[PDB]
Amino acid sequence: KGVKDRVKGKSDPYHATSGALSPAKD
Repeated sequence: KGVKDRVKGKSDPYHATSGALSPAKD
């Protein structure tokens, strides 16, 4: 599933992890 809103803080670490790891997301 997908969801942010949480990220709004752009400090979101989970996506942050998946971000530096980009392909890590999907």
